[PDB]
Amino acid sequence: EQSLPFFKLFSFADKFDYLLMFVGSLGAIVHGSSMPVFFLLFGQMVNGFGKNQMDLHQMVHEVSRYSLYFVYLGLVVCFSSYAEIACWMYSGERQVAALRKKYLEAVLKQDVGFFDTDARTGDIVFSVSTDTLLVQDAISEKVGNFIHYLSTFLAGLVVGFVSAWKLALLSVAVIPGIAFAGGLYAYTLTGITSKSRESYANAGVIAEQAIAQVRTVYSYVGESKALNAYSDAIQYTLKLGYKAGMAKGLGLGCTYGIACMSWALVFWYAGVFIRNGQTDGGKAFTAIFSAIVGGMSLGQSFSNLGAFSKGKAAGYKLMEIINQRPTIIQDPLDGKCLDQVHGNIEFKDVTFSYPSRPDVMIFRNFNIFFPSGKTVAVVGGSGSGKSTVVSLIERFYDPNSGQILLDGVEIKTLQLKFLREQIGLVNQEPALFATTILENILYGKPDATMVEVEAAASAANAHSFITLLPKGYDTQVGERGVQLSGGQKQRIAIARAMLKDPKILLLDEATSALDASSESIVQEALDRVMVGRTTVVVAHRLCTIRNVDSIAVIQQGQVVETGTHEELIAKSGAYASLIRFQEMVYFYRLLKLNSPEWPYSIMGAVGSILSGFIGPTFAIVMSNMIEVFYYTDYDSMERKTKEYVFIYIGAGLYAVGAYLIQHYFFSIMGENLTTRVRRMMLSAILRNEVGWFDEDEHNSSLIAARLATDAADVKSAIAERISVILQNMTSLLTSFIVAFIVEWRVSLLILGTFPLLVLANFAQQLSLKGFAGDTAKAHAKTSMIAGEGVSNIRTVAAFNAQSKILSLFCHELRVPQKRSLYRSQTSGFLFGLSQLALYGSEALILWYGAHLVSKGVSTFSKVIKVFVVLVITANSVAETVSLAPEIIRGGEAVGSVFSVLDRQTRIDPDDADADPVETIRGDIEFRHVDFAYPSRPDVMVFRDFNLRIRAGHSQALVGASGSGKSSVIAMIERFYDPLAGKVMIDGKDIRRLNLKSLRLKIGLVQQEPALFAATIFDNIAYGKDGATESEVIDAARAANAHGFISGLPEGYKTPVGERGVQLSGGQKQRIAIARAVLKNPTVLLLDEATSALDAESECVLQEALERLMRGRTTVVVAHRLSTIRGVDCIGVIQDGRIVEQGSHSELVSRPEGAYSRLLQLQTHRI
Repeated sequence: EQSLPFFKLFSFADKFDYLLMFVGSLGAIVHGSSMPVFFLLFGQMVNGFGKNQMDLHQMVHEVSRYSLYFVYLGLVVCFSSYAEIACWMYSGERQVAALRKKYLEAVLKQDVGFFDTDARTGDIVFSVSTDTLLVQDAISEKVGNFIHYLSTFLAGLVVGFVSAWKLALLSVAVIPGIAFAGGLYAYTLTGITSKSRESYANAGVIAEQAIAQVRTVYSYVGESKALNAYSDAIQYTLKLGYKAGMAKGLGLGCTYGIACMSWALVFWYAGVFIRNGQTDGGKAFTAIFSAIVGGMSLGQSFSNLGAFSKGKAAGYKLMEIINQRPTIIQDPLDGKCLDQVHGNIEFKDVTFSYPSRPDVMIFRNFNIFFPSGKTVAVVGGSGSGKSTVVSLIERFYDPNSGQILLDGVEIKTLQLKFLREQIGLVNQEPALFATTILENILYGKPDATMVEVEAAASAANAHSFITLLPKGYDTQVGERGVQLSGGQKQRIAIARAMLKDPKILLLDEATSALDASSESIVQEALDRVMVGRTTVVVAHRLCTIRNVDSIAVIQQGQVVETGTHEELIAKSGAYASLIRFQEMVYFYRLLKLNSPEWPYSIMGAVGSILSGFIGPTFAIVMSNMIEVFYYTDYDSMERKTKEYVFIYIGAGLYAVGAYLIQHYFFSIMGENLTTRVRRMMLSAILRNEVGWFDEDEHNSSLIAARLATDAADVKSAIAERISVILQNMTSLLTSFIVAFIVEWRVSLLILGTFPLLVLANFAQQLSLKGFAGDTAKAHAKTSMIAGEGVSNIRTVAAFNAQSKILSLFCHELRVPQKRSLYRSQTSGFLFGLSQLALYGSEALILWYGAHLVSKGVSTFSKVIKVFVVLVITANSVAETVSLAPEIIRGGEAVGSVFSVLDRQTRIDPDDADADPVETIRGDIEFRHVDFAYPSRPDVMVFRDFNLRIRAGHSQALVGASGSGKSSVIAMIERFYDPLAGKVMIDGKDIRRLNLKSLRLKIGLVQQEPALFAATIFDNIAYGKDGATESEVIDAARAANAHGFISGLPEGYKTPVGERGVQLSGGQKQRIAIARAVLKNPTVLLLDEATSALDAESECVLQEALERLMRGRTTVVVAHRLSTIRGVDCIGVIQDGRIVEQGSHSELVSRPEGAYSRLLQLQTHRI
């Protein structure tokens, strides 16, 4: 993008802030250096403990000192960590707050030229909020984290290198081998996952189409073929899921095996060194662990880099507005001061063009004069948003051509604020910034009293009007309870204009809201303050411009003439037509749902139990190895070490043999459940009622997206967690049993202090993700003010209150800074206190153990075999607690999303014992039926409606341009339910019939060209499923669409729609006719595309539909004013009431009645 330079984000601090930077850096360095020191202390103490095996009166002597050393190290770590966290977080917060202050201060400094509604104004809110959050997070946490881990790296590397000079190279040699497997695993898993998430979409599009056109699929209901295709695709998805699970298991197993093999190698070769007379045991131990931890510290270190570059991208596109110079500003040394303002305006040859883009000329030689105290106004040729004529009054845009003067005095040399207080301006948008009404009134004049406010309200007819509220006249404009525009607020701005009392006040096209009492009243209120005002009103609508005694006629952009509307009627002035036109206007039964897979899962738990034994075995054997080194015979340790190396290689093979089994069998539990829950969920969705789809959020583009994520969430929520919990619990339980069997008198202290150790290890884990916690949860309150302010730049420019806005913004930052200041301490101190214990308890345990020997019964063993095999498991068990948010805090909603799985339907598709449907003549009667739109309950559509077909008469219905009649046909089919009334079919109500059979018998035609994703042959074949292609060809002949498909090379086999050919014209509806003739139903419905089908060749459509009704009497509902072929039935029904039960062929004789409103179009206005 640009330079995006670092070390430039740190350019807004002071001498009171750099000290925090230095203290934080020192703390991070100390922490990082301290982490590998503990290994050196442990190794030195182990060496000292072992070297005096038969010299009892040295244990306490050389153990108490190291206990003191441990407590010292704990204190140092506590203080360093607390200091680093507090200093870094507070400094970052302060820097970002200062940057926001400067940015918002500079935002209003420039003019509105940069501000246009071309998504730039929307861009500003985003580039404030998200950009500031990104910068803050990036610097304030990642810099400290990076420094800490780099220090850990360097200290570990140096302390490892200078121990023995030999074991370090071997220790570091094994790292690239592990990293190779670690990278290959990630690459293969990511590739397989990316490949997998493609087959599902192949039927996800089918599902999206199905829910997209539910109103059609219920007609000709198959509701099963789509489900079969969905199952077919989900089968392949299941296969790829099995493959992915098997690959993941095998990869993890082989990685752990290679790690175990490397451990065996390093231990054997170190042991070869041990009895070669070159080094001791404990120093080798600390060398190995220090080198490994130093090498591995880089893994979590460089990961902080990812945000850093983004921060640089955040650095630019911000602060760029800071150094932008506007056009004009109130220069203090202007030296201009005028009195006796009259309000004379002199424009000279004004021709302007929009700087954003050259376009049609705004004006040409526009040189009008405005006399003082008159009602002069101007109007454009077609409106064209000429309100900018007053913009030059406020001077948003500099005049390029000529010059502008006020009262014969040039407006440029004078100070900008001078003309501000000669300007009274109101904007069309009546709503204003969210603030209490009294403060909003105060913007007219700062030091205003209650008497002035009530006088202005009386002038604006607002006194005792807004008072009819529960609040004591302290409501806020932005409050949602007074969200009504113009109801009670009545455009407070005019009142505050009365508070300002400017020399000249300007208006706009505020009458667009309505023409009623309130705005008329404010109109004569404006006319009351018209004295001493050269008020100019510019509006696209010119109905209420009679009061203006000076109007200018301009159409091409050049001023033509001025005068009065009374004499403008001569020659029509190109204005008579305009005025004439204006006057003419949770886990309860998920496993129960998983019951069918009774096998393939218990073996998974067996594999988990078998795999959980790797940890304690490794710890026990390593402790035996660290014990055996102190044998002093220089013989017979070779056999023991060979046996221990063999057991390492056997265990390394065991992980490969176990993880594969576990993560292959659990893949079945994770995938079969998803495949069997998706189908059930979709089946439940399909059988829902129609009105459930009417909600905007309940969209066809939303249900499928929700389904895709929530189906996959179940596998993670209900399958992996069981395995993880079982593995960790069995590992811990085995470890404690081994500890107790080995020794009992020491384990009491460990079991007592275990919660503290696991708490410290848990805090170490949270240290990685950052202690900043949630952001913008309480930091967005100022951002909302900033975003709202930057929207109404034009409004804020009028009635200049930039200082007040800046003061409010400055005062609003007191909350987040205080919260961050509290958070820094309450996090750092607690973290330090926790980190003290993890090393303090070490001293207690080991001092007690050392005091046990030489005073009681124990040896060098049974004090390490109880220490190192419980510290490891205490470290391990922390992950179970760390996974708590996912199972309960995260899985309670996404894991329980199947509310649609058991939601009860309004109308029951699958009837139990409803009456069957036999050969039926199909006569429908309505008796006082009631209906309304479920989406809008406030709208009354049909009340006590009555309608009936006499005896098999071809009925035609008036359309009235489709004014709500489209529901009538939907009343015959079981789309919705009547509110109250009787819908009789064949002497019985429609509510007591097996709706599937009736749907098979109901005939209906849609008025949309959308169709399915299959080929055209399947499109015709959809109706009357299972029909031979011969009758399909016959129906194609009848529909007269053979030419429409023969031109295409593929003929009947061409795919149509998306990923296929596209056809134009209304022939697709004709294709639906081909479907209808396949049904040839005993009951049929018809409809026409109202105000949509503007294509020609409607005669073919009329002939085809006439051919459709040859064998059966049908009913037609259409908006077509002509081409009605119904017999003795026109049924003119309007206003939700029956007003005509006659015939069109005989209603022509009626001069007055329903025919008068029927004669509205019907003949000529076609």
